[PDB]
Amino acid sequence: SVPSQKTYQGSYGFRLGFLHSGTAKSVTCTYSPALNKLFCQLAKTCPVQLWVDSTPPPGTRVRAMAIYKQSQHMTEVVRRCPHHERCSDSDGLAPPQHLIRVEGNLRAEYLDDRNTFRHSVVVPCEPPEVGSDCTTIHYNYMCYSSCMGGMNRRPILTIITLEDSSGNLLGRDSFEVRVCACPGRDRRTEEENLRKK
Ligand SMILES: Nc1cc(C(F)(F)F)cc(Br)c1N
Ligand SMILES: [Zn+2]
Repeated sequence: SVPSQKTYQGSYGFRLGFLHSGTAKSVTCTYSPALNKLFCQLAKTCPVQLWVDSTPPPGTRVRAMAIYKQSQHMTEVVRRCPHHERCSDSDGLAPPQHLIRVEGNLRAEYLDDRNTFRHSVVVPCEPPEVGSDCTTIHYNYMCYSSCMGGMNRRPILTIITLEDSSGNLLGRDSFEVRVCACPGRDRRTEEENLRKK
């Protein structure tokens, strides 16, 4: 009915990381630690770091799924709006209905859940690159938060789950997302609203 959003590092110490992109008017993606909220432009690269304390088993995967943040909307499937699901901006792999895409990974798989009808995109863990300390996945959000007939100004969360080869839970993290024209301005505004309040 409703996916859990409880943060869970699990045995491998799984958690997300975000770049420090700032809040200039020109910024296309920016993360607010105080709000735990990502602000991004439509269909632009959102780099999300995946951190672990130890390497999970071969066959481990990382899934992304959106849900509505407000409880009274949480049972509604988050999907692209009636305009964007029809605008033929297919990358050849993502179904046109899916809000969240993975960029530049030919091993990405897109799931329409047969029971819940929710959408998700999942990628397989690969051996850690030599010299690096984390891995980065690049997501795209394919509707504005404001899209009528879709998210319709309702806030969403992205839930990132670390899964074993059967789909069982190994780890979980999450963040709010606003897809908007001016992420820098909106992050500054919402952080100011938080400070005042
Ligand atoms: N090496 C690696 C580690 C992780 C983890 F989520 F475990 F951090 C996710 C991915 Br995708 C890769 N490729
Ligand atoms: Zn839309």
